[PDB]
Amino acid sequence: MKLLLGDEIGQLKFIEIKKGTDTSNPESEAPVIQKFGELDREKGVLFMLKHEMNVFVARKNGTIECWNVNQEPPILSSLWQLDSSLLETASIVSMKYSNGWLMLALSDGNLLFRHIESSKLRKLQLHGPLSAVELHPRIPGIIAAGGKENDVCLYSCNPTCKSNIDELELWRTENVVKVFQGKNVKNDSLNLRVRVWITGIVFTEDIIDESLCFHFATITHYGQLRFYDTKHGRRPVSTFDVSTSPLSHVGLLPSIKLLYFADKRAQISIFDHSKKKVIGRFQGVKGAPSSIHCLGNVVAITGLDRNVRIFDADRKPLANAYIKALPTSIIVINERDAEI
Amino acid sequence: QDEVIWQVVGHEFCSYRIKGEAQNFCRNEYNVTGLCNRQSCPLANSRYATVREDNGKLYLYMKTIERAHFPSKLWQRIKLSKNYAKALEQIDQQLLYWPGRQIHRCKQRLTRLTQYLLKARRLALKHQPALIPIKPKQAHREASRERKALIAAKLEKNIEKELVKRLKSGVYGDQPLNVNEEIWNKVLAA
Amino acid sequence: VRYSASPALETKCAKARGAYLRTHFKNSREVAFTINGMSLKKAFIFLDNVKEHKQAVPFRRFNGGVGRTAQGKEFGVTQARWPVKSVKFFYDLLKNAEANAEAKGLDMDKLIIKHVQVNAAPKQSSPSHIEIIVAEEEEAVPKANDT
Amino acid sequence: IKNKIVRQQQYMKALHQKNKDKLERRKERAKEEEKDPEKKRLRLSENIPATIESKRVYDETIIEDKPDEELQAELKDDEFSAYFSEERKVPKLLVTTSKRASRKCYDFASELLDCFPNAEFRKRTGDIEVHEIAEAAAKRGYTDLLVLNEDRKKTNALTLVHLPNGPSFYFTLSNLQTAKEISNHGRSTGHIPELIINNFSTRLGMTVARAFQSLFIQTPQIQGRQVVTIHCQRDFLFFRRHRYAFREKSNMPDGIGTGLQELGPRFTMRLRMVQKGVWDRKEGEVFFESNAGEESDRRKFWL
Amino acid sequence: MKFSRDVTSSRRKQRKAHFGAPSSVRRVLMSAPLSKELREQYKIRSLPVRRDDQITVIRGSNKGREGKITSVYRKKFLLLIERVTREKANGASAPVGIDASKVVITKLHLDKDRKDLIVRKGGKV
Amino acid sequence: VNIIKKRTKPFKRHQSDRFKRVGESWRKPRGIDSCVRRRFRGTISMPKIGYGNNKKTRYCMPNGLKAFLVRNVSDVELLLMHNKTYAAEIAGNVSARKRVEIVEKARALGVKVTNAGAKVRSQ
RNA sequence: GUACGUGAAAUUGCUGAAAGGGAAGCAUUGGAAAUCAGUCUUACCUGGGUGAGAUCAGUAGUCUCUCGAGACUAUGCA
RNA sequence: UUGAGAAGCUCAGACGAGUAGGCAGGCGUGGAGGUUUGUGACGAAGCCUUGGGCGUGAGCCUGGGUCGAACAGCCUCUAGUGCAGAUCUUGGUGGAAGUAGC
RNA sequence: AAACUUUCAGCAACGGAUCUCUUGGCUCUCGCAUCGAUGAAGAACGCAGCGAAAUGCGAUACGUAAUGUGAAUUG
Repeated sequence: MKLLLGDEIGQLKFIEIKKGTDTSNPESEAPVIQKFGELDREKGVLFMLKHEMNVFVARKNGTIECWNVNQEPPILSSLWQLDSSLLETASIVSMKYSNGWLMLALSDGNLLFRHIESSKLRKLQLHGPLSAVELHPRIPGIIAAGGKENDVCLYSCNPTCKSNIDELELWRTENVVKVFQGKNVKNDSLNLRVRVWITGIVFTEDIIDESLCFHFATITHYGQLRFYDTKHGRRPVSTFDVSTSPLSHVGLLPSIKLLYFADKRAQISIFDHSKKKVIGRFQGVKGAPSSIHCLGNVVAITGLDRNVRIFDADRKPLANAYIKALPTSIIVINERDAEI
Repeated sequence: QDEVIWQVVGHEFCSYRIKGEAQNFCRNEYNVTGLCNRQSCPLANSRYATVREDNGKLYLYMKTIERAHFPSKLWQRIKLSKNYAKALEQIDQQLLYWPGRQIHRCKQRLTRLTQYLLKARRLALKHQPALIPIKPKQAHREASRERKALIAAKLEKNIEKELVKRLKSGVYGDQPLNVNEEIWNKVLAA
Repeated sequence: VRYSASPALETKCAKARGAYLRTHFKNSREVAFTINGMSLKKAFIFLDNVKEHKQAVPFRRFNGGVGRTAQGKEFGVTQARWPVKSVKFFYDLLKNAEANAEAKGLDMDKLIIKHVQVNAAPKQSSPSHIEIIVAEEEEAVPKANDT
Repeated sequence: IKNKIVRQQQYMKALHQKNKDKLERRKERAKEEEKDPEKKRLRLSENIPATIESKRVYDETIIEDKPDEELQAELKDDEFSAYFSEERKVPKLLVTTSKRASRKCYDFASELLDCFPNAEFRKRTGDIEVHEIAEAAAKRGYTDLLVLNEDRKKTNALTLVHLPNGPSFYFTLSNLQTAKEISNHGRSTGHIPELIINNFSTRLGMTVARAFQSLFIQTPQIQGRQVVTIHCQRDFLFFRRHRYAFREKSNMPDGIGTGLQELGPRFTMRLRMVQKGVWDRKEGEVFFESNAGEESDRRKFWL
Repeated sequence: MKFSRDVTSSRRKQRKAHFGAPSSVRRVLMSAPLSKELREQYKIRSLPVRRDDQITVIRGSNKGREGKITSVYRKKFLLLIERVTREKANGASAPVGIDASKVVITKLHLDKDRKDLIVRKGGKV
Repeated sequence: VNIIKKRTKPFKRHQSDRFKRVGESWRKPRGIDSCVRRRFRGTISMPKIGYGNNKKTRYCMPNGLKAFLVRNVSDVELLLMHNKTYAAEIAGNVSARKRVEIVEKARALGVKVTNAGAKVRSQ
């Protein structure tokens, strides 16, 4: 399988791992890599969104760029640079793409929306501290906010859209309005406030204004995955104690029509949204996963045990490698093995 | 139908009784004092009134003769307000003209159920250590493999093997101060 | 095997043992409690004198009818004898007491006998169990000046 | 055989043949090796005794001594840099204790402070938590922060954090001995001691072992000739502080072999949890958690 | 419960007729469950174990190791599978006894006898 | 009321210190030849009803709370109204997990668990 | 480790600490040494301000029971 | 004012050796029915303990170590149900003693 | 003072109790009627590939034939 990697010290590891490759097993074949990139700490990797084939790898010093992996080896296509004032106090917590637009949202509500090819940028300002934002993949130009003591609220550039909007109209600071703001669940079983700390937002509408009744589910640092709705109201439609370690990553498995999650202690486990229970866990991981990317019938978990697994829809471990460094994000390129 | 169900269950055998040594205790969920007394047992006493929490909010459970033969519908319920002076004034207005002994119990089991929530809430908000279990199978394995791994390192021997190598390589000034005058010349010979 | 002595560390010590030794129990003991606490090579020069009647070993506890000798006063004991069979067995053990540090690679000329043990055995006479501990003398480093 | 008397007579005679032909295998071997010591060699080069260190599980993160750049690019720029770079920050230790600790926890908390100069002792009083301690201790020029955590008047665990964001390590002390209990002990002095660290083949071995280099002063006085050891062996971190004196020893080939005298303490740790970031036992992200079921193999090591 | 006066419920009588059964009874006591893919094409819940079957191990420490049965050891009540071998100190390998109730049969060694048992016992080929 | 004991040294059957066949639990002597039965002075004493303790401060620990064997998590619940006159002694065969949940709930009821610290090392 | 599940007592040897002037043994009251436990950890209680909501709404709905009694889902949190 | 297990609660006086003997209440052991939404591989029973606790006592509860598959409280039924002793039965081990002696 | 004796504790021996089991016993019940000159019960000897207080067998000897099951035996 073709899959690209990048660690906290900036360098890019480009792996050609295949099925049956357990690097702990001496009788298995060795990993095939073509490593490059900067070896310094300051250009350390944070995120690897996947434009249709171009990887857009950001960095801690703000060197967000465009890497095309069609060429062997990948060669830098284009490069962006951000001002150092947005690096002084703020830190980068997200980067997502939908309809020729690229956010680079920061940890104080600064929303640097950069266009891909037209390069006309639009910055936005929001409420208190952020920890995760996301774009509605189906309807263009809908944002979701979230952070500690900043519960989920849906700022939207165009509230109606009705199918799509022209790109240059998108994300003007005059038209972004919150069409949804969350309302907390009731008090606890001892009459204590359910403190809110949103850590990740995923839009569940695939697996459950034209095209209303937005459906999404969020995770919390306190360990309670919560689903949501708009037609039902502003309270969460369901609350579960899926784990107790702070939940770090949430996402979809589009081939099972099902939604997984993860945590700090590597309880990466799929979750039945229909039977309201956890169905299966990704076993073998011993260490905090840093990022997980999914594509089709396979997933890749990169963890602070310095490994990259390949699990599937049926949580069967395919490939297991070692990567010599502390990774930060993993991206899957080819679902097929090395011989295809 | 009351002394019948006390000379059977109070003196022969009741499945809730606990033979203590200075007392006897009742394991019923609708006991107001916890003990298996005559004026306390919820089976003999056929008009009763208890207070017992259920998921944060304290309730009041009451029974009568005229619902005794309907075990599903036997106990009714009233939810007691958060204000402690309101709850006492709501026990009395529901338990009116009941004996003074019984209403005494409910108010005492309201003082005792509020102190449980006013404590377990503060107790839950403090940061307190983690009671984790010890395991005899995995502390007899450690003690077994320790002494097998302590003597399997020649702990003292590998210290001195490199200690001279730390000397002989010369990490200290040529003539150091931790060595006597004679055997350093052997290192010069080395 | 789990031995009876807190000493015999891996560092500067070695052990041997001998089980089901068809000798007497009240005769190897008084030998054992004499050789105890001594250096190793001296004990060899010691016990060979017992083999040639040059030195007798005192009989302290099991002193039944042991006639007085002239050399029992080297330790102050009235009665002593020259057992030869029991000290033949100890020589077999102390060879293994050497040849175990000879395989562990110790220093042989600072080697004392640290703990000698003599027990009983399942009767068939009065057989014996013996285990021995030989250890280096645990030297002392001079203190650094002042602070 | 369902009998017991037959079963240990049929075995006594079976063993006494297996104890006979083994001598008959070695007696005929005994005569040809003193005619030809060259067959003695091959066998010795063939049948070396196999031991656990030689029959490990093959773990691919055993870092060879060949310097590969991606290693030294990492650990020259980590948070342990100040105690490894040219600045040579003398680390100032803070040794607190578990809450409401006892007398038998406090006489051990003086034996570690014998090992560690540039180390204060501050008994934990009242209601304060470790995460609030670390941020309150970094602002006063402290580097690491140990916590002795007794229970029922015996010390069982030890956690050290790294300030203000460094990796936090939760060992458990075991086989605890004081300085009085050891036979032939010694007095310690004010000299800053010397370090040795051995057998940390794993990469995680060179993450803990740097956090053990981080507690000691980066250049010690040599007048005291005091040495402190952190010897990993089958994933146990043996701690033994010694005082040495070089003297002639003919057995070891250089002829000069020192003689050690222990000072105390004598404790021995496992490794349970490692958290990048200050140690919060419930609000933390786990760098490495100890699997108490995958350590059954005595040939599997993680340190 | 059992309602026959010609079956025994005592542990004494049942635990004697097991451990001292002859080597023809010791065959049908060593049977294996069929896989979920064979349970629907033969309509048979379980087969007695032959040599040279194609099994997978579900329970035990040898979980999931697939193989073929080398020597069905009817005496000590255990199968012996290919290449699942605990080592020995001397240098040779030893066979690990996997219980015949733990394995799951994935491909039968179909013969004239088995087929004439399959086609009548609830299924077909 | 301050607890008090009329005796602190238990009674010890006669000549159960010399012989190892004779156990130390008390057995009243049965022979009129006995020195002890006739109660000669200098010999050991005997269990009598005189050494009975106060009928209110009986069965009490030196603190003042009587004991109570709690062998599961719903045996400490009865002690909700009796937290100032009973101490929840956990039974011995209770596992080292079911034990750590009685402690966390008895602590909410303010009940003294006497041996909550067993098998439970805290971190 | 086939002297093989657990491995009591008598009984034997070593080590540590004591005691012993032709009797110990035990009982009572205390000294010296060793060591153990005790919740004492902290909790408690009292105003204002800030925020959260619920048993509050000069509030709208569902279900099970019996007008209202509980469980709820909204929306405000006056 | 709640102290109604009326088989409970409460107040006040006198009394206290005890043989043959008479009466009463309890403790413990193996099995049986009922009961504890009973305990148990995160370690049941046992065993050891210079640990703590209760009862006047028979006894019981418990901490630590050991250990490895079962076990207990309550109400009843049942008995091959309690040991210091019988020149007691079987087994094990001592002093006499390395003496008598070959 | 050391030794010796005694006492306490730890360790090592001895020893095989306790605990747990249980292809054994003991007791009650139910069905059935079947040894021998056509050589019985019992005895001796032999027979196994490697067998030794045991089993099976009779020179067709740790058994053949016939049927049935269906691919083992085992150190």
